[PDB]
Amino acid sequence: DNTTVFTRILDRLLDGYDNRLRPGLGERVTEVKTDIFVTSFGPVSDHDMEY
Amino acid sequence: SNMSLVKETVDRLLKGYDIRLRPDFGGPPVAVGMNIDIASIDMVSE
Repeated sequence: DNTTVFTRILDRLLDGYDNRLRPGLGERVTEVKTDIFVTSFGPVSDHDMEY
Repeated sequence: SNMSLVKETVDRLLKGYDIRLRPDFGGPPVAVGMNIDIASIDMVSE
Protein backbone atom coordinates (compact mmCIF):
# COMPACT_ATOMS: atom_id res chain seq x y z
CA ASP A 1 0.00 0.00 0.00
CA ASN A 2 2.93 2.35 -0.62
CA THR A 3 0.75 3.88 -3.31
CA THR A 4 -1.99 4.28 -0.69
CA VAL A 5 0.26 6.14 1.75
CA PHE A 6 1.51 8.36 -1.07
CA THR A 7 -2.10 9.02 -2.10
CA ARG A 8 -2.84 9.99 1.50
CA ILE A 9 0.15 12.35 1.41
CA LEU A 10 -1.05 13.98 -1.82
CA ASP A 11 -4.61 14.36 -0.53
CA ARG A 12 -3.44 15.87 2.76
CA LEU A 13 -1.22 18.20 0.72
CA LEU A 14 -4.06 19.73 -1.34
CA ASP A 15 -6.57 19.96 1.51
CA GLY A 16 -7.57 23.58 2.03
CA TYR A 17 -5.25 24.72 -0.77
CA ASP A 18 -6.25 27.80 -2.78
CA ASN A 19 -4.43 27.83 -6.12
CA ARG A 20 -5.88 31.29 -6.74
CA LEU A 21 -3.47 32.78 -4.16
CA ARG A 22 0.27 32.97 -4.68
CA PRO A 23 2.59 31.77 -1.89
CA GLY A 24 3.06 34.56 0.65
CA LEU A 25 0.18 36.58 -0.74
CA GLY A 26 0.09 39.53 1.64
CA GLU A 27 3.29 39.16 3.63
CA ARG A 28 6.12 38.35 1.20
CA VAL A 29 7.27 38.67 -2.42
CA THR A 30 7.32 35.43 -4.42
CA GLU A 31 10.74 34.74 -5.95
CA VAL A 32 10.75 32.60 -9.10
CA LYS A 33 14.14 31.20 -10.09
CA THR A 34 14.34 30.76 -13.84
CA ASP A 35 16.42 28.65 -16.20
CA ILE A 36 16.30 28.12 -19.96
CA PHE A 37 17.66 25.20 -21.96
CA VAL A 38 17.60 25.75 -25.73
CA THR A 39 17.11 22.38 -27.42
CA SER A 40 17.12 24.09 -30.82
CA PHE A 41 17.37 27.61 -32.23
CA GLY A 42 14.86 27.59 -35.06
CA PRO A 43 15.24 29.48 -38.32
CA VAL A 44 15.23 33.26 -38.61
CA SER A 45 12.51 34.78 -40.80
CA ASP A 46 13.95 37.95 -42.33
CA HIS A 47 10.67 38.83 -44.04
CA ASP A 48 8.67 38.60 -40.80
CA MET A 49 11.48 39.88 -38.52
CA GLU A 50 11.07 36.92 -36.19
CA TYR A 51 12.85 33.77 -35.07
CA SER B 1 -2.72 34.14 8.75
CA ASN B 2 -3.18 36.82 6.10
CA MET B 3 -3.50 34.25 3.32
CA SER B 4 -6.23 32.37 5.20
CA LEU B 5 -8.05 35.67 5.67
CA VAL B 6 -7.85 36.29 1.92
CA LYS B 7 -8.99 32.76 1.13
CA GLU B 8 -12.03 33.18 3.36
CA THR B 9 -12.82 36.53 1.73
CA VAL B 10 -12.60 35.12 -1.80
CA ASP B 11 -14.69 32.09 -0.84
CA ARG B 12 -17.26 34.56 0.48
CA LEU B 13 -17.13 36.65 -2.69
CA LEU B 14 -17.67 33.65 -4.96
CA LYS B 15 -20.43 32.00 -2.90
CA GLY B 16 -23.88 32.69 -4.30
CA TYR B 17 -22.31 34.50 -7.26
CA ASP B 18 -24.57 34.23 -10.32
CA ILE B 19 -22.39 34.39 -13.43
CA ARG B 20 -25.48 34.45 -15.66
CA LEU B 21 -26.40 37.94 -14.44
CA ARG B 22 -24.49 41.11 -15.22
CA PRO B 23 -23.91 43.53 -12.34
CA ASP B 24 -27.10 45.52 -11.76
CA PHE B 25 -29.15 43.04 -13.75
CA GLY B 26 -32.45 44.88 -13.33
CA GLY B 27 -30.97 48.34 -12.93
CA PRO B 28 -28.86 50.98 -14.64
CA PRO B 29 -26.33 49.85 -17.25
CA VAL B 30 -22.88 48.79 -16.09
CA ALA B 31 -20.19 51.16 -17.37
CA VAL B 32 -17.10 49.51 -18.85
CA GLY B 33 -13.92 51.46 -19.56
CA MET B 34 -11.40 50.26 -22.12
CA ASN B 35 -7.63 50.70 -22.20
CA ILE B 36 -5.31 49.39 -24.94
CA ASP B 37 -1.52 49.06 -25.01
CA ILE B 38 -0.58 48.28 -28.60
CA ALA B 39 2.42 45.95 -28.75
CA SER B 40 2.75 45.71 -32.54
CA ILE B 41 0.98 46.01 -35.88
CA ASP B 42 2.56 43.20 -37.83
CA MET B 43 1.57 42.55 -41.44
CA VAL B 44 -0.55 45.00 -43.42
CA SER B 45 -1.56 42.85 -46.39
CA GLU B 46 -2.92 44.32 -49.61
